[PDB]
Amino acid sequence: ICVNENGGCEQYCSDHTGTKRSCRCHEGYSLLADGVSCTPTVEYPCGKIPILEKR
Amino acid sequence: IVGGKVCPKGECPWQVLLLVNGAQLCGGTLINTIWVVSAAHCFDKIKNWRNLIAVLGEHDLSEHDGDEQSRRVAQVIIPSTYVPGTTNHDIALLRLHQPVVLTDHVVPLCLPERTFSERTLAFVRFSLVSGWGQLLDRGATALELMVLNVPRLMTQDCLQQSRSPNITEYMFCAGYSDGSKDSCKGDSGGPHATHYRGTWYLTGIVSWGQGCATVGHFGVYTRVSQYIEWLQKLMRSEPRPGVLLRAPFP
Ligand SMILES: C[C@@H]1CC(=O)Nc2ccc(S(=O)(=O)C3CC3)c(c2)CN(C)C(=O)[C@H](Nc2ccc3c(N)ncc(F)c3c2)c2ccc(OCC(F)F)c1c2
Ligand SMILES: [Ca+2]
Repeated sequence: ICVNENGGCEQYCSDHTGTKRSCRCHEGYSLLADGVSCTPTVEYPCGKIPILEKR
Repeated sequence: IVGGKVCPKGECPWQVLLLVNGAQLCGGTLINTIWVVSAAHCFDKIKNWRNLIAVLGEHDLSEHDGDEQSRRVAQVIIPSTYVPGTTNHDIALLRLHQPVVLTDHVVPLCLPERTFSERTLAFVRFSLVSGWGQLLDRGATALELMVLNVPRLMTQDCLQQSRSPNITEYMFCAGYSDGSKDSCKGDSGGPHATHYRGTWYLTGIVSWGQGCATVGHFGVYTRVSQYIEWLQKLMRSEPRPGVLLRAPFP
């Protein structure tokens, strides 16, 4: 599932025993209830540009 | 950087400037508050290991605006498989003596997981390369940070499109063969950053080429996805005395 369109995950994807898939996030982010989206939990998450985010 | 543009101040917040005795040495990428990824070849000629400085929040070399943060480099970690003066395994992991403070101008780039980088990031066509390197082949280096968008090629495609060493599984080609746009020697160690669903990730390191922006040749970048496990294990390790450390690879 992870090989195809990143398994629908915004960030990381883990394949499980069967047709199961778990999305995960980098440190400084948490997974939303949709099970695919990553939201920042810190002021300066990695790979985001503050002057563009604050606009 | 040849044929790019000035990176607007604060839009490349993970870019590092490496200095030796106050002189420009190479670029680098901040991946958290204490670790920097650069190129192993940046350190081939270093004798003054205690005079290595990393600068974060840098933009214009002619002026100090208060956003710059300087740190001494406590450790330079290079894979055992890297041979000085050659191209393969061109990566270095740098430990800063004290962490940088994250601000609107100092932010780490995400180091991705190997699977995500190989299965997804490797297929994003364009990525950004940046540095204070040469603005022209045999020309002056830049006073303001420059950035360039470059497309990635499959290695079979790079070899057929090129007019010289091998491109190994630890490298990838990116750029143009018409001599208009490329990263240069002074950009060595800097990031090749990839955007995916609203977030930027580290995919390459400015490594080598056959003259800057020369017709028939592409830029060659270290394939960072091959080093994720090696980097993660070292970031979990305790510091060792002495600046230079050679660590087994794989
Ligand atoms: C690392 C590989 C082998 C080697 O010569 N090692 C090597 C060791 C130390 C130094 S140093 O000055 O102490 C250090 C930077 C501070 C250097 C080089 C300086 N230097 C010439 C360099 O750093 C240059 N780097 C780049 C980087 C990107 C380039 C690009 N994207 N397009 C065109 C270029 F010309 C691009 C050129 C480069 C050109 C060819 C090349 O190897 C050529 C191969 F045929 F052997 C290599 C590197
Ligand atoms: Ca400055």
